[PDB]
Amino acid sequence: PELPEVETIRRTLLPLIVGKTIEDVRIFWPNIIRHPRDSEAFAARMIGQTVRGLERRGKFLKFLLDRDALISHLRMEGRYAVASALEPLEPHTHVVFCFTDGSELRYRDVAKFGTMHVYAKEEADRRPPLAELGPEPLSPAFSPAVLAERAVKTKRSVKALLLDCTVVAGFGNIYVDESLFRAGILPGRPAASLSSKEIERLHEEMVATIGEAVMLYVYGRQGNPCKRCGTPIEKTVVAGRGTHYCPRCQR
DNA sequence: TAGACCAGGAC
DNA sequence: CCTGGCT
Ligand SMILES: [Zn+2]
Repeated sequence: PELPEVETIRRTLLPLIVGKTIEDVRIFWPNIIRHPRDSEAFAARMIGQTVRGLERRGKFLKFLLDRDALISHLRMEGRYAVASALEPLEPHTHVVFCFTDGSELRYRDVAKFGTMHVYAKEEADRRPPLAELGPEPLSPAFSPAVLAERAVKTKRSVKALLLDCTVVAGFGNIYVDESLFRAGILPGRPAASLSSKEIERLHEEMVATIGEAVMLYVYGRQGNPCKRCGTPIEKTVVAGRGTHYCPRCQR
């Protein structure tokens, strides 16, 4: 899931678990548990805690309990559902939190790429995987000034800058390409080559793009006509990822 | 800072 | 070979 989807999950999952008390935690693929390393410790510490909240940080979900925070990354295929303890589990269910009311929070992940870290709440933000995460794209903390300051300090591409989680939190490939298109900037441009007016336009489109999705011009459209100028959208490789852009609209 | 690395299986 | 985030 991308940031906007994770936010949707955060928003809808919360009412379904808030105020529920954990009675058991069952783990069927321990490698998903990253901290504590020992999955039995992970399971033992959660038992008895009540769910008090659910926040999002980039693409990470942060379940807030009484004493601990559970940091969860879905990666590709991770998904959460709330259902009855009386019904059979669906396939690829790897972690289940059982509540005292007979309902369960189930984690499914065909890829088994997702991760879970538990820490005392007060230290979750200074530990992996949250420790170095950049500001929320939709928050005041992520401003043109902040982007500009990171821009003029690096030699790498503007796309690579935007994909850097330390620069801005959870800005996916899709939204990087779309935002660059809307800002009229080639993904291959050196971040330092961007003008004050460009970084400002980029910031504005970043916020608008992710903001609209939370509440496609180029991504996956290669071969197809640009929606603004009719030029065939191109796809190459930039900073490891597939990169989509209009050779005419973007400079 | 550029890749390499890696979670696990898919075709 | 697909993909976000240690050498
Ligand atoms: Zn165009």
